[PDB]
Amino acid sequence: FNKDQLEEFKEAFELFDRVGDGKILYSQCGDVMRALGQNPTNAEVLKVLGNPKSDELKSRRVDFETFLPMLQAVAKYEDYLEGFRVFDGNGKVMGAELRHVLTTLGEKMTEEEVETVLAGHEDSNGCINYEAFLKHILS
Amino acid sequence: ELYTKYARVWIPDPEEVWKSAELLKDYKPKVLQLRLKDLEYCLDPLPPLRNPDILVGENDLTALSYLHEPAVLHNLKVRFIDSKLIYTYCGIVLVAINPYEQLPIYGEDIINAYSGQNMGDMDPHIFAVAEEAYKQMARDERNQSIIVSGESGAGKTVSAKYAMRYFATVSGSNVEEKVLASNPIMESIGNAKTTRNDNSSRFGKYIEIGFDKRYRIIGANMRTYLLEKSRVVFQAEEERNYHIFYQLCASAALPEFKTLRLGNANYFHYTKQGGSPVIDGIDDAKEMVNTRQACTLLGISDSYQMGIFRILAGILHLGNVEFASRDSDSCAIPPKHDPLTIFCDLMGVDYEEMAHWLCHRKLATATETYIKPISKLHAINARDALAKHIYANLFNWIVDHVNKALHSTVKQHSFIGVLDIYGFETFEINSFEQFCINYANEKLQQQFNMHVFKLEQEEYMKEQIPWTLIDFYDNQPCINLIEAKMGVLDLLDEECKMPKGSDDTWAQKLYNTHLNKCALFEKPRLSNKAFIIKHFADKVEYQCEGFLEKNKDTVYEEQIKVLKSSKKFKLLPELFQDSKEHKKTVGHQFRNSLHLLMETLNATTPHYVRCIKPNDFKFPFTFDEKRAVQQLRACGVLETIRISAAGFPSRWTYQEFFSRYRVLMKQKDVRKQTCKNVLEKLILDKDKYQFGKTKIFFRAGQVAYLEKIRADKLRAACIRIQKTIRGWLMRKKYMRMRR
Amino acid sequence: TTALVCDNGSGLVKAGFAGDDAPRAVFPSIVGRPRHQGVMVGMGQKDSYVGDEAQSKRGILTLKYPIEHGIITNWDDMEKIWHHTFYNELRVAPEEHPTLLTEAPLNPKANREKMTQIMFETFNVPAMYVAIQAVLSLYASGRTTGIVLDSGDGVTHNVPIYEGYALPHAIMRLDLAGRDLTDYLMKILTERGYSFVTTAEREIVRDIKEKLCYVALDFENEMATAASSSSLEKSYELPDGQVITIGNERFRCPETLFQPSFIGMESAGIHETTYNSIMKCDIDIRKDLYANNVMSGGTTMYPGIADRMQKEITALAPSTMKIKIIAPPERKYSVWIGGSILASLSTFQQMWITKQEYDEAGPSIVHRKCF
Amino acid sequence: WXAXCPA
Ligand SMILES: Nc1ncnc2c1ncn2[C@@H]1O[C@H](COP(=O)(O)OP(=O)(O)O)[C@@H](O)[C@H]1O
Ligand SMILES: Nc1ncnc2c1ncn2[C@@H]1O[C@H](COP(=O)(O)OP(=O)(O)O)[C@@H](O)[C@H]1O
Ligand SMILES: [Mg+2]
Ligand SMILES: [Mg+2]
Repeated sequence: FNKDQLEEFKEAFELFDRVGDGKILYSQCGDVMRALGQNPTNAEVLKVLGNPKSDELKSRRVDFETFLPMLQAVAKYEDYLEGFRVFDGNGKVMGAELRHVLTTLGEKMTEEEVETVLAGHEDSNGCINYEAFLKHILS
Repeated sequence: ELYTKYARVWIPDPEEVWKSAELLKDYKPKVLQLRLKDLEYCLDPLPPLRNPDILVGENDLTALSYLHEPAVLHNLKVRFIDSKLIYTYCGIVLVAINPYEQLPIYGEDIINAYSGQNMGDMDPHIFAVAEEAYKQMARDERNQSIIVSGESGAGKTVSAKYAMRYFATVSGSNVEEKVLASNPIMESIGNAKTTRNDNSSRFGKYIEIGFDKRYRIIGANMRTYLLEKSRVVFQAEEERNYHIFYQLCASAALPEFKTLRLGNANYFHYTKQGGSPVIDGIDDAKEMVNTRQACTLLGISDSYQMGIFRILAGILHLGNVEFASRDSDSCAIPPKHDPLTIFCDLMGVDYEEMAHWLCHRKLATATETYIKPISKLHAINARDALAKHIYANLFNWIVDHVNKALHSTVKQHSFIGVLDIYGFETFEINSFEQFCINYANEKLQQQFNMHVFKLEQEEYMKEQIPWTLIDFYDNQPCINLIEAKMGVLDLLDEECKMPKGSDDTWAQKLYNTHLNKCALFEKPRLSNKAFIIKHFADKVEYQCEGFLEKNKDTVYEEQIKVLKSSKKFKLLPELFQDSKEHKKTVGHQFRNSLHLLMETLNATTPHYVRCIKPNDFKFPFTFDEKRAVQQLRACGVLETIRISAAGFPSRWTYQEFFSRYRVLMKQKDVRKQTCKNVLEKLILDKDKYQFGKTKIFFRAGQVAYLEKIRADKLRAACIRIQKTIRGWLMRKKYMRMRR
Repeated sequence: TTALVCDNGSGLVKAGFAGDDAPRAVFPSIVGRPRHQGVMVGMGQKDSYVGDEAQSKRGILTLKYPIEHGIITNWDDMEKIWHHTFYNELRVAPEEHPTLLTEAPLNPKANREKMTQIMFETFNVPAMYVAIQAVLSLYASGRTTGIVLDSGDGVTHNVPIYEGYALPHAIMRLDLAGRDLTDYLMKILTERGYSFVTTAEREIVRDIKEKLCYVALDFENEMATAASSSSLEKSYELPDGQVITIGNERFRCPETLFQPSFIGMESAGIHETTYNSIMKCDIDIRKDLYANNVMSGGTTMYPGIADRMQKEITALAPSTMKIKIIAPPERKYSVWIGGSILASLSTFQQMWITKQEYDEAGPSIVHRKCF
Repeated sequence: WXAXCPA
């Protein structure tokens, strides 16, 4: 990161500080990384966080200077499309099935997150054009 | 190979035959860290391995990726306990577990739904195999048979009954209800109580349903085989002779019987001996009113029925006869004697004639006729053998007249046969009665193995694969141990001839002939008196102490001619009317009955049903591992899975294979042409997999390997999708904090 | 298939199938030839008669026995008897059925060799065996342990068997026999002025012996009493209706079994050979040989021979040891019945001497395998 | 026999 990048990232980090101490929580670190363009796994997020325990993940606060090496560490299409084509073969995906897999497999999310991401992308049959949904969610 | 962390394993355990385990840290090449609630676990010069959970609960036990006793046991357990599905398949062989409380499942709509369509398509059921018999009969014009086998109380008779209800409802033309109404008679004459349950059936019963050329049901014919009649004279502790004797004794207070002067059940030597005059579930006096109804409704006249009961009481009173010995050489009946007096007055025959002929035997050559005294021992043998002969001829006569009541004089294009027979058995004392049952199941499972082998050889012709991958276990070396000219049944029947014969000497004659001359015959380590036979199911140990006294039958012809001489009532000559046969011991009459039964089944292509009893205590609708493993081994299902595991147990249609694996494999390949590469891509060699014409054949484990790599890949896909949608959703949370 | 069992006494053939209860054929083992001029041209003619033919026609015939003292003395007569046995009497082809044959314990080996050779060469029976009669009587009587006294038309012999072991040094043979009771009986009937001087006539003597003989429970008493006054004297009908009357004498023939001094035989009577047989036996077994005395063979059939034996051997035994005698009423057959049992035992199927094994081995095999 | 007796 260059000085301009470091300034923009520090400013963004301070925007996420809801306590005024110039810090975010560990549990917000992932949210900040994603807001800054990273897509780390929970395992990767905990790793750059130092695999924190629940208590420090929810209440221990770190400033930008400690986050920055972690952001760097996290930073360092056709597969994504085939991954979506897994759930297809008419180029569609059931809304119910995508909802089920996102709320029941992997690092399970809440129904509201899935409803939020899925809103407006399924048609009358209840089919999602996944190439378009993928381009939309990657923008 | 594969044992890795978060894999699952089955561990052996004393309490329940296998327990679920999780593998906590990966294996590396003698000791494992497992979780169950933590134990380390150990290996000796590897543990069984567990099918992916979506296959568990699958419909046919052959389908499973890993085939072994834990998996079969679990797949039965969950399917019975949680899903309440009793019927299950292994290969062609249905498996049935008695729900032991009734269910909707047998209703007429299910009969209709099973009619007319492949049994592989529909869920497994007894109707499914019945329908396949009904189809194959018309498809081939070869008679079809069904074989139903298990422990006593496993549900053989009720499975037969539902096969009957299926035939009745499909064809629709009465024979059905007469067939059902025969059962109380055949129980009462033919069922018994044993140390492990009441209402064991000690004979093997075959119903022939015959058909019009258009396969409408004309009529029904009954046969019986392998009856066991030592039980009439001889009973072990807490056993009973056939129920009819107790029902009769219970009658005695009632005026019609009264002239028979029956005692209480303890009084007579035959009912006395087992020590269980009362039985906990049945009001025994009440039961026969059902027997006598069944006789009436099945065309046995009141004229005959009292003749039957007069013959049975005749047998009991005969049995109570008591012999005073004179000498080593000779014995006599005391000068006036009550249990022979009443016996003769029931039968009519002159007391002074029987008192002579019971005690002495005639022997003559045309110049010279001689009368010998015989010892008290041979006199007791003769008396008991006469009782067993009367009883066997009564049984045959009742079966004949039931047949006359079922038959119609209408002409038969083919038949389906439904057969109920005691299953292979082991108890922790075994004696000649049980040795016979085990030998009969040797023959039936010879037929079973030879048939299933032949059908896999035919399927590998139908879809082309070399024969060599098939080879099969055969039990002919054991039948040659039981039945050939120096087999156990032959050395046994020999000593019945021998001048002095005893278990101490018969055991020795076995050991001398067999003990180092075979690998299936072995001596139990701590006893001369017992011997062990390695049947297909198990090693079984038998005690010689029973055999020679149970083995022995000779009826002296005089005592029959003296009974035939009766004019008092006409049934008694009628039994005998219809020699070399009288000499034949029980072992020989059994061998020749089983040779008849096999002559009857070898005519026919069998189907199979197996019934297993969940638990000893008759608890409803619950399951105990420790019986079930033994039952499933005694059915040979476990050698069926072990052989199939040696082979290519899992069959896949190319279409379902495409459906499941397309999510794994790439659009670049487009459906056998896809598999041609993709299967070598994923699996090292054709030795793992055959391509048949319309099917694919896997060595067992490989399908689990497929499922594992598929699930790992799909988890990777879903994880990346979630993380991608989280990234932009978090950019939305950023835009909300800006707002 | 089922073996044949065929027993040659001197005095009868007894034949039938293995596992049959009693022999299917019995007939005197006697061959007759016509001696007189045949007058009637176009009447039947035969070179020989066998069995119940020679019985039915005896007056016209020289009757001769092929067997003398369990030795087959000329072979064409014997061959003709066996031929009549298998084909005419039993109607069985021998080629289909194996055969079991019977012999006295000490007679010459040449008897066994010829008896084998004729069976394989002439009839081609599938398999053959030969058995010592005293062994068979134990099978017949349901015992493993006993001393058997067995006495036929031509031979009397003792064989002690303890618990399935025969004991060959023990074994004794006498030639007092039914034929040589009869040959005495004629000579003493001459004392009453009857004479029976041809073999056809001699059989009448044998019918006398069978019907009217009996054994003196003690001999000097009745020899005094009947000579003093005779109630006992009893009278018999010859075939032409002559009545002939026999007194004290009818016991005097059975007594020859107990006193061969009458005939001039060296030996002691059967009781003293029975005792000397047990005395040859080891003292450990003797207690059980004394109890299981088995009487066997038709010469034992004379009424009272059982009790005369039980009495007279008791005098020789020590009082502490006790004597029991077993004479079942069928005992004449018993040597055949024991063969019926033996031939049917499944273990026996190894025992047999087989057409292949003979064809390789030579007829000497019967000594080696059979015993 | 052959010696001590006639048969
Ligand atoms: N399919 C079934 N549905 C309901 N009850 C059953 C079933 N099978 C068995 N039973 C119960 O178990 C009992 C024992 O089986 P049954 O066939 O009568 O004895 P066996 O198998 O020795 O002939 C039956 O009488 C019935 O009470
Ligand atoms: N009922 C009888 N009473 C006395 N002597 C008999 C009787 N039957 C046969 N005999 C005699 O015994 C001899 C036949 O006995 P048997 O046992 O047939 O001899 P073998 O066994 O050698 O043929 C003949 O001498 C005959 O006279
Ligand atoms: Mg039943
Ligand atoms: Mg004899």
